[PDB]
Amino acid sequence: DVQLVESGGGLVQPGGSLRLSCAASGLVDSANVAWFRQAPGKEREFVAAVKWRSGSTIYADSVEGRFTISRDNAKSTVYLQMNSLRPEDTAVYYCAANQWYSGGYYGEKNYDYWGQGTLVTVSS
Amino acid sequence: DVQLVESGGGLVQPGGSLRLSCAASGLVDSANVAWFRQAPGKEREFVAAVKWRSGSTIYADSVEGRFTISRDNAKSTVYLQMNSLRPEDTAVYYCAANQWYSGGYYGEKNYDYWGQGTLVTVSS
Amino acid sequence: DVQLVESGGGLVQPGGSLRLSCAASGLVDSANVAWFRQAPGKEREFVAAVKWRSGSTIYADSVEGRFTISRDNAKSTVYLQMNSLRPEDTAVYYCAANQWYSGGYYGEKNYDYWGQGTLVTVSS
Amino acid sequence: SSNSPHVVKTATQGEVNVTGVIPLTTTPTKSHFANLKGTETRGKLCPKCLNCTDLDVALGRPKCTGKIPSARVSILHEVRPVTSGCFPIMHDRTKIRQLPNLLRGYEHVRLSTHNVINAEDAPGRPYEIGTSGSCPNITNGNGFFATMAWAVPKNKTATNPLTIEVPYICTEGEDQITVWGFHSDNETQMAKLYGDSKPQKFTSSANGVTTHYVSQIGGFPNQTEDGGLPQSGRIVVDYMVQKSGKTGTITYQRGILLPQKVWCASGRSKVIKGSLPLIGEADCLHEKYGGLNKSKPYYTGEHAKAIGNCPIWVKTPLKLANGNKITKNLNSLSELEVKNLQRLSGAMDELHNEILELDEKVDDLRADTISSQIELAVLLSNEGIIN
Amino acid sequence: SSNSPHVVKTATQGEVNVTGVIPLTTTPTKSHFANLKGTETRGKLCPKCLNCTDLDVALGRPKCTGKIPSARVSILHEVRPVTSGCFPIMHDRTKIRQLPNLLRGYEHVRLSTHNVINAEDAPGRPYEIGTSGSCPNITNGNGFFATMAWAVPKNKTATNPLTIEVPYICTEGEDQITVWGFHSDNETQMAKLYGDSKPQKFTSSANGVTTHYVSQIGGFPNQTEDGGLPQSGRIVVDYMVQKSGKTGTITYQRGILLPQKVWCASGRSKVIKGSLPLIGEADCLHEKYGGLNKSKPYYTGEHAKAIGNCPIWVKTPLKLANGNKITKNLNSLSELEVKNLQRLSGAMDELHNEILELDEKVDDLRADTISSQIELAVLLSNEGIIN
Amino acid sequence: SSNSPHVVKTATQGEVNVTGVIPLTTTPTKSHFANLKGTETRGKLCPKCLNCTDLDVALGRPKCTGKIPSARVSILHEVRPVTSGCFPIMHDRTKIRQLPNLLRGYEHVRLSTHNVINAEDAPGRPYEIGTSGSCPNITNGNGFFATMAWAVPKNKTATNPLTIEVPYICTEGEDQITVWGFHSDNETQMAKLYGDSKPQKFTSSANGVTTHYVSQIGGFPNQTEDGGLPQSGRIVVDYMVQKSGKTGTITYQRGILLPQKVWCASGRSKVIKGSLPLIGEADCLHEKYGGLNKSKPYYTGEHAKAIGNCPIWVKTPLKLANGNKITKNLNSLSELEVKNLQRLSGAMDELHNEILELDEKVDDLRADTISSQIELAVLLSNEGIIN
Ligand SMILES: *[C@@H]1O[C@H](CO)[C@@H](O)[C@H](O)[C@H]1NC(C)=O
Ligand SMILES: *[C@@H]1O[C@H](CO)[C@@H](O)[C@H](O)[C@H]1NC(C)=O
Ligand SMILES: *[C@@H]1O[C@H](CO)[C@@H](O)[C@H](O)[C@H]1NC(C)=O
Ligand SMILES: *[C@@H]1O[C@H](CO)[C@@H](O)[C@H](O)[C@H]1NC(C)=O
Ligand SMILES: *[C@@H]1O[C@H](CO)[C@@H](O)[C@H](O)[C@H]1NC(C)=O
Ligand SMILES: *[C@@H]1O[C@H](CO)[C@@H](O)[C@H](O)[C@H]1NC(C)=O
Repeated sequence: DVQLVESGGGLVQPGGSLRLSCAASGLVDSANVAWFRQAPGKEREFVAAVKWRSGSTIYADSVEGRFTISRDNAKSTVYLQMNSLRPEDTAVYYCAANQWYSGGYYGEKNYDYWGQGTLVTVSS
Repeated sequence: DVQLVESGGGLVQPGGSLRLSCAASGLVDSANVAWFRQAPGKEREFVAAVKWRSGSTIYADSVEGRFTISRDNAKSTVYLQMNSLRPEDTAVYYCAANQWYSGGYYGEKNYDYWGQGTLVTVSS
Repeated sequence: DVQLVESGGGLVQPGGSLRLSCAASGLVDSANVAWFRQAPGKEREFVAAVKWRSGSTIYADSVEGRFTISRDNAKSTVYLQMNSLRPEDTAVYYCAANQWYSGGYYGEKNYDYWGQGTLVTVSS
Repeated sequence: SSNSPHVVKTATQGEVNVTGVIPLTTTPTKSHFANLKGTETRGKLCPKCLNCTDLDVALGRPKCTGKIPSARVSILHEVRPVTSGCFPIMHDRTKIRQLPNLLRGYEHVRLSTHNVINAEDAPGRPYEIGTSGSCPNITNGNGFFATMAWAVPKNKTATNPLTIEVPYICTEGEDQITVWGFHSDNETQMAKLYGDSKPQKFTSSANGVTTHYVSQIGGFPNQTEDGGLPQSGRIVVDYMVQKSGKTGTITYQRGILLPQKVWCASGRSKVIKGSLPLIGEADCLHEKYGGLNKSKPYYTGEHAKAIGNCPIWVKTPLKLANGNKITKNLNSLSELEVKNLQRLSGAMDELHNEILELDEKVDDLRADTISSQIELAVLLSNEGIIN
Repeated sequence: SSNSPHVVKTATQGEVNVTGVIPLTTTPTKSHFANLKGTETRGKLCPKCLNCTDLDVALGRPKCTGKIPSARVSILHEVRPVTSGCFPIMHDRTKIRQLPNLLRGYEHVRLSTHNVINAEDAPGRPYEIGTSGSCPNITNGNGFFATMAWAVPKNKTATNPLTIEVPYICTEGEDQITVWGFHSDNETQMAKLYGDSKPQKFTSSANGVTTHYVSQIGGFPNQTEDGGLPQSGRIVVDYMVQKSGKTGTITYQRGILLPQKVWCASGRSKVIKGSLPLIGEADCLHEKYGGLNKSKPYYTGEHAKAIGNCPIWVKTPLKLANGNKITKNLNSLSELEVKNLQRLSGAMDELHNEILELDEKVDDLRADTISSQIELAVLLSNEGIIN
Repeated sequence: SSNSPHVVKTATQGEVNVTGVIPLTTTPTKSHFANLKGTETRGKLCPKCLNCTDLDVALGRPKCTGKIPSARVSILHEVRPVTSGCFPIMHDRTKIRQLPNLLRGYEHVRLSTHNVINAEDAPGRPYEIGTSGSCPNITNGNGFFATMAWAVPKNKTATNPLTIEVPYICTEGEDQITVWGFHSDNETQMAKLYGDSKPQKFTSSANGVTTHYVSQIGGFPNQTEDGGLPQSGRIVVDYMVQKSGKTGTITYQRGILLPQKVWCASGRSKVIKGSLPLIGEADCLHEKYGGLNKSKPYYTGEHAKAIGNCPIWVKTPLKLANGNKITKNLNSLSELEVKNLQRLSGAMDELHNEILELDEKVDDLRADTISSQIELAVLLSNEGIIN
């Protein structure tokens, strides 16, 4: 099994910046890690994904040119850098991973290991 | 449902020309229309087909360089121009169509809507 | 049915050369012919294969650069030329063939017609 | 070309920066289901049959028998359909709940006009056709399902198993579905109605498929999905399908609901599962994204079954290099043709699970293969555009 | 190149005019079926067995028992095979009609030389093996099928269900098919033969597959596909397949046709359906175009299953640009290699319909995928030729 | 480039001489099976249950009941698993041998803590739960399987068939497997125990799947796979699976082993067949090559199912032209991504043969398709490198 812990949440004014972190232990050279978010009253939606080996990035249209994902296998952590936040981004973010390549990069059934969650709130 | 009516049949000497017509109402931007013919004592054989949207033409080997197919979505009709008819072309022609792409362009199972029929006779 | 007979076996010192032969009668223009070998106490392993029509050669890694395969449809025989033999090559070789292309070129299930076998011994 | 914030992939040179791209992918959003444009879409089995479900129509409810219009594309909404209320039925002891979904897969569905069996001449006669006022006919009164005949013997004795043959009673090329069952009650009531108080054994054979059933006498489960009337007994209902020209055999004992009007159907209807009601019009019907209108050749998201003028699923956001050659390559990629994928229309969720699992496996493998082919085509196209 | 009435498609530049093409497609024409060149093709099950069909050989008719030659490629001609005349059989009440098609899928098929069960020592003894002169043996006289033993008790009483175990009686690695059945007549005759006038119940288990049967006493359907002799009763015949080292169990009552000589077979034979007789020689056997001789790498028409040196289906008329580079990649397109498609050889038309539907679905999907790959290859090739 | 003993294929120019290649294929060697790196691999069902097999755990042997850890990847080692000794069982008369392989396919497997049926209140009461000292519990004494209750009536009379309903007794979304059976002995012993000496008839229905069984009285086969104790009788054991929220029905007579603690499981576990013990660590688990460590993107040999960080099968030894462009597309070819293949996890070898044959056909067709795609990609890559 692997451990996923998320840190870096808080409250930020709309127009600033924020960075999330996720520490994963036990990943192999074929793993994939992704970020999710769940607005209140809605289901989790794909945000971004990066490959643990080569570092190929997949970013969803809603959050592109603004979000970015990267990993550092030396420190065994994956980051999510946020720029130009808007009040529609307030949700609970999650860290997900799987050992080997699955049917697709989108959806919840493709990823197997799930993190507890962090709270991000945007307000003026 | 769509309606297919064929007109323009008759008797023509061998070596002349003839044009068929077929009016289709209710076709969508992904439909396909084809022409058939059935000689007496034989089964229907593919003659031609054209794309209702892009206008790509598929001609059977027996009819190439002599037949041609075209459509006019402004008038909602599809034509079949015949050149250099020979006494082996005497048959009953049919107009067929389907709503979306199917397994193949040849055969009767792929097409769903069937026109009533027209009689073409070639003799000296 | 086709007939496969192998000839040319014997004893050779390590560092010499040897050529095998296999006469096949009844092959069609889509057949495949391959050579095998079985060391004492082991299972048969792929050695080489050639196309009966085009003459495309497939060699296993242990036998490359040194072995070579060729066919002569005029004489209806297939040859196996051996160069720089080593004492690990001592085994019982076989001639195999099938009529049409099967799932793969490696293994015994793909080939259907089996030759009786020949004995090759390498010693100083 | 020169430095720019837009990057594209190539088959040979890999990542390359270009001054502008043409997106080819879009992530749809879940929406309601709409009528398919250009095709009559089947929702409810009998839309003009009011206050009736699909199982009520399939079993032949007295007050909502009607013509079933033909349809090429159909929608499955109830994985476990329910009745709207007639004589109580043990729904879970047989495969009867999947009969409406089986009829849903046939393009032309109709009910026979003549009885395939004369119930008064069946073995075990003399019979009187009993009836109950649980579900009434057009004029308030006792009735029963149109596809069965509750045969109550006039002579009240126990009988050995009896055999009857079900002939093919409609046009060739139309698979015939025969609906039958049996009735059970408690001890004294069966002793008064049929003359015996022991469980009865039933079986039926068709195309080599054989089932066996034994009735229950005593404590019954609470009535469910019925018009509320205190009934001490309840019935078990099954069905058997016969192909073209093939007859069927039924063995039975006291308390048989003999078939009267069978369904025989022909054609093939594209079945995709979803939810009611159908609101509006849509170019494509996606099994998870609802009614979608095609706007771009490809889409990214959760791959599933679709029917109609649908885009093709891909796994990553593809882009086309920009900045007449570009226009020529855009139509070529937009004009690729891939056939769509639907349910087997003959494999039931309750009965055939391994076949459905293999079907979804094949679906995923095809999705991956087509996605890889599309990605290769896009790399070739934009590599040609750059050069 | 320059202006010309010949056009060729390209992967990048699309349509372009070329001064000559090399066609790669041809539409075949339905023809008779021919023997496959280089392979012994199985038509009739026993060609040297005269005046007997496949169902006559499978059941072991007295006057046409013979050796079944081995074959790698086989032809299916009768979807519903019939008998040429012996004791009347209720064909449609079981799955017996598909036994010849099941044996058709095995490369090596042979009949056992020893009885797998000693009929005189079976439970319910003493037995006397009755026989009827409906189908006679080599010398005109009473006979019966070689795979059964009609056991008529010497003591005429009713019996409770009895159990017998069918052992594995041939070489390991060969699936064994056991053929058995039961016999029924009208009331007085069955009372005189067996001592009871009530229907008898039969069942059998093998590899977890269980069937149940109840006999009929009284009105019988008219005799069909039998040597015309007035018979007041008839028999029901079934079969079970046992894998390697697995035994089978049979429960029975009065009127049992105990198995004597079972079929056990090994190997795999490619099965494609068609029509008899086989006339001539052909490189490829197409399921709809008959015996075809390969002349060009690709063909256009109705795609179906094929065995042998066959071309590969495409959806559109492909052309190769012309006018050593052209010859260099002409063989490369001609040397593309694709595996063939055949029937499952274990899925029966009558019994397994959903699996066959999934098989046709995956066949269509593979046809489309291979056609797309071939079209892409041709566009790449002629684009390279033009440049 | 110039003359050299290294040749590479191209999509357009065909064969060409290059001054060096980078091999991309390697033929592996059959090796033992190792634990999958990064994933907990399931070998034995209960590793901490000593002196017990998978069937012993599945049937609930008295001295080796324990918690079954959850696993994502599992290994199948016994195609026909055996027992390590308790009351003798007729293993081949039902489908019981495949129950451990069925539980192997579920990620989370656990045993219920409460009895789903109160055995003393079942129809036919009063019952006394008999037991035999063939397989003992923690303290040396009489015991029985934890998933059954051998109900011996206190009143010794024959009975008509009785009905009991098996409710859903665990969390929703977990398929529930109910294990039951019946017991038989010889004539005098059954007359002393149950009061009747006639064979008893049993049946069970669940999700439309129905089975029928008749007991045997008399000569029994020799005891096998049991703790050696001279016992004149033996039991038949079966199981039925119920989906979410669906109950089951069982009809029975004297000598019923009523279910007590059912298995209900959830999730999906990747199942691949192999051999024990698991020795060491391996990146990939190949069904025929054992535990393999990935070293090159592609491999040549006998294609089969694999789980993990595995290479992709190709039919011919591919080579990449050599002598930053070469490195640029070396990673691109190494970064191709294909979904892996496993067993259906619900299709049993003994029961579902046609489905498995279709599965292997689909696997072979996909192998060929991906091999062709990879070859085309390699030709495009090295053609670009040469130019
Ligand atoms: C309706 O049911 C009543 C009940 O007795 C019966 O008398 C009447 O004939 C039925 N009418 C129709 C049209 O079925
Ligand atoms: C059986 O059903 C009848 C039908 O009304 C009911 O009156 C009776 O109470 C039930 N029970 C018994 C034991 O008769
Ligand atoms: C043929 O049948 C007759 C019928 O009585 C029998 O006497 C004879 O032995 C049989 N011969 C063979 C060779 O089966
Ligand atoms: C029963 O079969 C026998 C056989 O010949 C026949 O004579 C008789 O008429 C049949 N019917 C009855 C009622 O016995
Ligand atoms: C073990 O079996 C004996 C047999 O009589 C019984 O008395 C005892 O209660 C059982 N103990 C447990 C823990 O099952
Ligand atoms: C039946 O089983 C009992 C159990 O011990 C045994 O003693 C007896 O010999 C067996 N046979 C008979 C005919 O009772």
